[PDB]
Amino acid sequence: VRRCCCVISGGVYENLLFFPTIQLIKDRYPGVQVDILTTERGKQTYELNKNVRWANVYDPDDHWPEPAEYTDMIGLLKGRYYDMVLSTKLAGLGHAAFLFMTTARDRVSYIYPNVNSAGAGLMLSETFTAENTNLSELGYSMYTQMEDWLGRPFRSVPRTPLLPLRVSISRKVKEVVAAKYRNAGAVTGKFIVIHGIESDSKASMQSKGDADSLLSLEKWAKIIKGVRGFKPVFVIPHEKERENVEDFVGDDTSIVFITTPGQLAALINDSAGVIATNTAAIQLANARDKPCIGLFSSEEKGKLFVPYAEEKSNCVIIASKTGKLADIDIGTVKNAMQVFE
Amino acid sequence: AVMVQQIEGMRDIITEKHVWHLSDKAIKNVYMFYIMFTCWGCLYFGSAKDPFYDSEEYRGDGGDGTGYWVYETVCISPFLILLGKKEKNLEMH
Amino acid sequence: RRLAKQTTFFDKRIIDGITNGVGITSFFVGEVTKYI
Amino acid sequence: DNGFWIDGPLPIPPIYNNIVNEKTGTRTFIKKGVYVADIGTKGRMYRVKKNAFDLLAMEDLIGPDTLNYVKKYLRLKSTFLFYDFDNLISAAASEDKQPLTDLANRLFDNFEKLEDAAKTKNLAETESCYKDTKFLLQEVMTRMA
Amino acid sequence: HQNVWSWTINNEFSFEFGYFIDPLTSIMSILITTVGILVLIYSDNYMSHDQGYLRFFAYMGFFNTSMLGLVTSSNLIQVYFFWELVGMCSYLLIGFWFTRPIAANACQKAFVTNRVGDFGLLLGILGLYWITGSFEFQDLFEIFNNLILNNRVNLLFLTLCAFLLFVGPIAKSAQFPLHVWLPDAMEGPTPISALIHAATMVAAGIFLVARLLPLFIVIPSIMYIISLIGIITVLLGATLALAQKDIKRGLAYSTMSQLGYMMLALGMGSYRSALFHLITHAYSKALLFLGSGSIIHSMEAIVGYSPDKSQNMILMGGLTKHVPITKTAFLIGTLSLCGIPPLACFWSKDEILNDSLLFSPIFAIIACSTAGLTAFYMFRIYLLTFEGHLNTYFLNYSGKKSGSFYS
Amino acid sequence: DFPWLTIIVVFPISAGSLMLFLPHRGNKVNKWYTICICILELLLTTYAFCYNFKMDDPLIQLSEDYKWIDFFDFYWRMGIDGLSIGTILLTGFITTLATLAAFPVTRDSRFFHFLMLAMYSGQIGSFSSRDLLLFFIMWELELIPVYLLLSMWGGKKRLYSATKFILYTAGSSIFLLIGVLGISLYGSNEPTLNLELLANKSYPVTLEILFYIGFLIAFAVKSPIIPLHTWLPDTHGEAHYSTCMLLAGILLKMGAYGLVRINMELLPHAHSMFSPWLLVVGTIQIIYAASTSPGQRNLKKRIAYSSVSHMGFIIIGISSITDPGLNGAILQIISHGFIGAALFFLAGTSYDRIRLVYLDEMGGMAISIPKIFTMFTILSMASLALPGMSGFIAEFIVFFGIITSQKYFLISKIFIIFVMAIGMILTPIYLLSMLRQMFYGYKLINIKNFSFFDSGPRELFLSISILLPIIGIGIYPDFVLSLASDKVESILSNYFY
Amino acid sequence: YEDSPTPVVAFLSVTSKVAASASATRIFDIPFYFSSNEWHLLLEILAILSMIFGNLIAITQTSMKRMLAYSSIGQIGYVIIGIIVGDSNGGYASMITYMLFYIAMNLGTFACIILFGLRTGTDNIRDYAGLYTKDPFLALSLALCLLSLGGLPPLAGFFGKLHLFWCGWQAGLYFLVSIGLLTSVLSIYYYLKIIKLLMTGRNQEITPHMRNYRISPLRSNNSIELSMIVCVIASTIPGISMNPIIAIAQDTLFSF
Amino acid sequence: GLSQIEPDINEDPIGQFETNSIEMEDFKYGYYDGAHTYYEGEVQKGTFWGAIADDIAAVDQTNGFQGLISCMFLPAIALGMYFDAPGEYLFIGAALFTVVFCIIEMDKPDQPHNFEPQIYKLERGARDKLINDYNTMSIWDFNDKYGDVW
Repeated sequence: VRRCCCVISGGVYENLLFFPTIQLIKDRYPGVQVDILTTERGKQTYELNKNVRWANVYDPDDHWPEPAEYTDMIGLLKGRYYDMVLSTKLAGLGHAAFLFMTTARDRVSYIYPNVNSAGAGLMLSETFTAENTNLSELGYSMYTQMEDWLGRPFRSVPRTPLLPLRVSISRKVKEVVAAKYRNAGAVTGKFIVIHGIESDSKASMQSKGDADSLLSLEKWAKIIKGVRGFKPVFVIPHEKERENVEDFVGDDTSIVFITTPGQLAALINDSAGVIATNTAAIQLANARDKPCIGLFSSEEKGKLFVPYAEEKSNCVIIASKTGKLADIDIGTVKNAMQVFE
Repeated sequence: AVMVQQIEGMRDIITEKHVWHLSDKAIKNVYMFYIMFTCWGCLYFGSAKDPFYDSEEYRGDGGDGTGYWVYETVCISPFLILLGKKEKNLEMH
Repeated sequence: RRLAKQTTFFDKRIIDGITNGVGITSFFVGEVTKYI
Repeated sequence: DNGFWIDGPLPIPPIYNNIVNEKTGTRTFIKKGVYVADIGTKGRMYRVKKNAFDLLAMEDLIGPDTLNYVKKYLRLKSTFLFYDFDNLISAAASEDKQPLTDLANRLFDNFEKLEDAAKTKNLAETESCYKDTKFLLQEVMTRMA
Repeated sequence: HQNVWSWTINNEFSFEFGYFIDPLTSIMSILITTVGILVLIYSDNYMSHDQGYLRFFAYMGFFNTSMLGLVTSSNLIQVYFFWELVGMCSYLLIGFWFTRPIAANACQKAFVTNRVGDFGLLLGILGLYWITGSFEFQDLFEIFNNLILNNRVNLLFLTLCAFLLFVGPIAKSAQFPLHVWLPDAMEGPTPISALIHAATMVAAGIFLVARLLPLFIVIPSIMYIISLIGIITVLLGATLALAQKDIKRGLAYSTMSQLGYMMLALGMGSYRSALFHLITHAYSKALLFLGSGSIIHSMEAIVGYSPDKSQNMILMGGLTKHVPITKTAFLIGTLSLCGIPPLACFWSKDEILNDSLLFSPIFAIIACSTAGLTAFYMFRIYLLTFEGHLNTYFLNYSGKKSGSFYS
Repeated sequence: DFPWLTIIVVFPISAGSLMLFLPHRGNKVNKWYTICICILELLLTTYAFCYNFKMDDPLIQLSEDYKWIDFFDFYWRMGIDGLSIGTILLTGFITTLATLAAFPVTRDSRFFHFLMLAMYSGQIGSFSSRDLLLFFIMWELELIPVYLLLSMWGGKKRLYSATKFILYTAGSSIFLLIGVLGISLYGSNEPTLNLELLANKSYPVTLEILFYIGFLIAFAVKSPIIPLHTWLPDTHGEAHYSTCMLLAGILLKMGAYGLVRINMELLPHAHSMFSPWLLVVGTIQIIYAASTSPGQRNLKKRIAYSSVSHMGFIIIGISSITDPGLNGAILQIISHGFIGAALFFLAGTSYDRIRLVYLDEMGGMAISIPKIFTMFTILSMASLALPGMSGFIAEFIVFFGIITSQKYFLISKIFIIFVMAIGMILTPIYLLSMLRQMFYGYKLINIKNFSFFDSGPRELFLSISILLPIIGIGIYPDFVLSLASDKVESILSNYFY
Repeated sequence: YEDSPTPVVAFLSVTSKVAASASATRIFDIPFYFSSNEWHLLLEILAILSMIFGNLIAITQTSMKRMLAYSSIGQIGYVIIGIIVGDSNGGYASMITYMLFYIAMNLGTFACIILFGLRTGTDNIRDYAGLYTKDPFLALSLALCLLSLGGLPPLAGFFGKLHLFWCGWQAGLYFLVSIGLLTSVLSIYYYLKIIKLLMTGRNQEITPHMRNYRISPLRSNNSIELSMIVCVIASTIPGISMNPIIAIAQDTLFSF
Repeated sequence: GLSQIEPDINEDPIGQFETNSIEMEDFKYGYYDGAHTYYEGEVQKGTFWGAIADDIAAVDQTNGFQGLISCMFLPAIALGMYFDAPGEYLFIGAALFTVVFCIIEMDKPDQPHNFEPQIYKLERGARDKLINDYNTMSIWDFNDKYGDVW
């Protein structure tokens, strides 16, 4: 192939985890101008990719889009003259016809376990039935079918990981986030980012399959009282959380307002510690070798979203003993003291 | 031109009725002068210091004169920073 | 305001939908009869 | 004839047995479609006065390169006068009927000659017909008042 | 005098733009010009500390142009013309201070409401052209003496035509259906409170109804409709001005209740007393608005610049001790509305209630009751503005004041 | 005497054809060359008009015919009616101001200004032709140049809107071609194409109705009649200002021209059959398009559906079988040519300054750009059918044509007047909502760091020079009615008997 | 027409279809004027299906010679409307002048496709993005030939389709002419789909098979350019100058 | 705008109909709307002729000759009527006016805002089309960044 789309869905987190798949694609065929037809807040991840070409905004899960917009995007994908679709939108006919109207050589999608996925095999060269119908709930990997078929042993090795989630920031986002925490009282090497705050905001970057993923504030007040201050910067998803956090944990506690995942990875890259819950920030911390802890609401969910905690040897995983995101708040402080210094 | 109107209700009316119309030729004349004003204004105000479409605010960022220079700018300069990021990773950043 | 939103719904979805669907159907029958 | 939008020929209203036409044809200032209202006989008597004063006070309109607006104003106001005299003679008192319809005939032939004078862009014939049509318009106003 | 010229001569239009000099023209012309000159003398200093100065006077002069053309109008075409231009000038004056968004909502609501009246004036003058074929103020007066006696015209069409013709004056004179544009007009200037109402523009509807009374006494049911709309809005305009915190909104509802008095007089068939009450209200409440704006510009030095501070009638308190000529002017104005015979205006309201009680017993004692309510809220306004302590520099209330007096 | 309309029409194409290569690789030379050609063409139009166009004779003036193909009997029939010279002057004026506003384009301005001149010739060729088939020649010769402008210049999803426009207009111009094939072949003995010869035929109703539908579905997309108007919020709303001010100024009004030219004097009886339905469709059109306009978050699409709303008065005045109806329709053609041209111009300049498309954002900007604000406000008043402006007297003469109709009775007329008069309530709603969104208000972040440039003198001349004939017609409406009332009398002579 | 070379694609498609329409008149009017009802019905079925399906496949192909082959199918389906009409009610002269137009505006298209392949080597349609910036002459020639094949301005192919649809409408073949018009619009779509590419260009939609165009490494002032500009002029002016061509084509009445 | 980084999505799409303006709680009156600014004593004179000529001189690209002919063009038509009725002479004169204006608007400065946005890289003053007729500096292909530094 030379031109390849991606009709990925979900938001920040699902499109973030697709970066080893894109690196797999460019590792498979030498020069590919990969495109992305994602939802909003999916484009914002694609500063961190150094591989791709357009990265539009479409919201593929709309299911009754604007017919002007729908016809325009069908014709746009026709005018870009692709060779491979790689949907992972998890839909069948109706959307298989959408991938079929693109003049594509290799129509690839995901397919429901249910019925809304019949008649799709007619219009797809790969079927790739998935699980749970809530595809982010499958965990970190989510694409082992698509990873194992893209690059089957036909001439050489698959090479299905290449040190998965190598995100990369540029100098411009580094300078603007440097100004954003330099407005706070942080030093460019010695601070700790969080990105876990109980909120009602779509900049939380969580998942589609996780519900109770974001930790509270008075629980967080206990966590931030139990921990020594290594300048913990606080990453709010919206400005209405600023005064709320300053009411709970204090006025001296620095708050950095970040809603962009590229800005969030730039804030990771200057940090020295990460106390993220199950958001994009765990994977961004595992990118560029930052020591994370990775809070979760379940040990099993933590294994599904981090299967590589034994590999990086810094992301010492902590979850809740029950479900419902209520952990011990003690031993996590202990190994936060252990690994961050 | 004087007409005395007798209406039983209020009072008598002394209507004037100066019926007139801009001469047929004068409509062509006002068209002639307005096409002259259009001519003069097109030439002179095209020969003017046009303060918005000269500066680095418009011509600097994009500014080809279309309506999509903003959209191709914010759709290509992220591809420019992705290209610069790949070329940065090509020398191991 | 509700009438305006309902009326632009009827416009963009189901009378612009018919006109866009003519071209959608021509694309679809072209892609099918290409691969038949 | 389904109530709303009578359709097809789109007729003009006829003449109720009156000799108010030219008799070598009907009349040459008939504007095709105008809304004369069914007010009443005193209403038509007053609107004869009003439009007769309009064609009376057509003074400041007459001039060179203006004859077409003279012709359009004449056709309009004389079509109003035509339907109003048609209703007045159509509701006449059988002894006022004949002198007023003879008055209307000798007014309308004067309108025909003035319309032909203003139609051929000839100003001298326009004014030479406008003199005694000003006489006859004063005559019909002081009859209707 | 009906000095008409020609405007379009192509077909059945034969349109005119002439100038109809009745005594109503004289009353309306002096009513526009005197109030406009005094509001311009006022507005030289009202806007003297405003960055927006000359466009306000462009709107003022173009409004005076439009309203004087409205009152010197020989046909419903020109009434319609300058009517909609007056509505545009109302939009421009209310959304003069365009940077504040509550004035944006105010001017949009104002122009849309004026267009709901414009709607009715349109299909009302078209209905009159279908019933008459006139498009002139001359011939309507001599056709409506015998038009209802005909068999082709319907009485239902005439009464619905006259009601739609009355929908316009509902929007201008802020009558009960279309009244919600008037109290939002406060967010613009105080001179436009003195000129959009208590003046020319709410007198546009009064001018229109009193000009068309020779074709409103003829249609039988429309007179009762005008009486009904007036008697509904006089209880609305009275009860609204009872509990207003704002000075300008309270005087606006007072203006709306007096305009309801004018429409109640126009529903009496009173050709004389309606116009005289129009004159005395338009010279009284205009004085009241200029006194209110003098109160406001005096309060600007106390509270800074804010309408919830410098227009709030509650914390005005007392200004007799400070601004005496404003007190005397505002007091003569509020006694001109309270009905004091020797040194104020009472004979207008005397003629109103005298023409009211010999008409129908339902409409009369409630009109006198609203007159008592009108005296009540106007004296409430006068006491909350000028009589008592200041309510803002009062040592029981302001803590910065107690910190400042005791050095 | 002189080949007047031929040297009118062929001069912008043949004079823009001297941009073959012309090695001047900025926009200066071809920019000033094309504004020179457009001024010369406008002066040619005025010189043919003021000195050789008799405004009294309701017949074919500046008549001219050539031979082109003997088999079709296809001539180069040129000639102006009273209903045509208003549109020709509107064409020359608005397209000359369009290429004036098209100065700061610099992407591929050679090909741009060449297709500007190609449209500027093809439109006058459409209005000036006294032939059916040459009207179709120029009806599709106005299609590919404004496609190439629409797609390569201006708009976010301009590719979709450009292809939608070209396919929609082609798939209706094939019905126009069906109509001209029908009239030319099965019109009468001796198959001809001259409209001087053709407007005097029998055409029985089972053939005239089929002809009328074959032209009504053609013209119903171009004057946007609400079963067929989907092309317009994309075509106008996703174009830049200089192409859209002629797309809305003069390109929208052909078809409505053709509904007067072809569907009213060539086919009178089936127009009398279907104008009862076109009246109801125009009344639904005004309310429908005026209600779709507050539903548009986009700025420019509100003006597009505003244009659809004001075309309803043209459809109604055409369907009003009256001199005031048809004359108000011609007046609304010229008036809303100015109105739509100036509004889409100011919307394009407002997008160039503010760089914000929708109206949930782009709050109070009137303190930032007060010249654009005052011109856009006054032209909104011109759009409001508010007096001292031509749209007022246009819609009021349309109302007067309704109320003085011999076709319709009172049962219809009350409903028609009521539905149309709701439209002049709905039009303030979206126009003042646009004004209070993009101009009224105050944003705290916008104080001194941006300090946006105001309207320059060029764009301000554009806005004032469109505003002045609107005012000059809104105070003296005989700048339109007097050049066409004789011809409208000649039209309605065929209807009232 | 993928792997077979573009000059013989041109020559064989155009010459095959003109000689096959020659035979399709010749062995169908003289020995088959008795079974002309079923003859017209079979040609009407094949014509309507050809006009629909050639122009409806040619939308959705990323190749250039394949969708040209389908456009040739659609234009031969236009020629069959001239085959079905007799000599009388609109002759075969329209079919003749449309074949003249078809040769003239199709060999120019294939001349441009040959020059994209004598300078690049590829035939992929997505390589066309950026031809206007590199070679405005070849882009102008190809765009004008495609607009002649579609027929928006007064070029040759518009008047050829007009003469065809005229003769079909005069013979009463309404359901031929209407389908020919709808598929003419459908041809206009994929033609202006091509003209999007060879006019625009955005510095990465251009292909590395396009950016290194190299007009200057060329043999000489070639005869490809001469015949190409002759085909461009023969796609432009004979629509304007059609009356001598119709005058020389109507005098073929001996076909019987 | 520019947005070298990707912008923050508005989490609160304030309303489909109401404006993007601040509410009355945060609206400082007088200093925002200008209704209580303009304390005079800081404004300047130049009364109505020292500020018309200031504005005309602010926005103008015209020399002595072109510009004098522009100022005398419209009185030459205002004297085309009321002084004579020449006929075609006005149209021929305005045609030659536009022809000589377009020839004058083949200006010696070429002003790089007249050029493509692809021209804007750096050092564009050393680009001299202003003096070099038949330039032949093949840079307008716009497909690869040319170093034209010679």
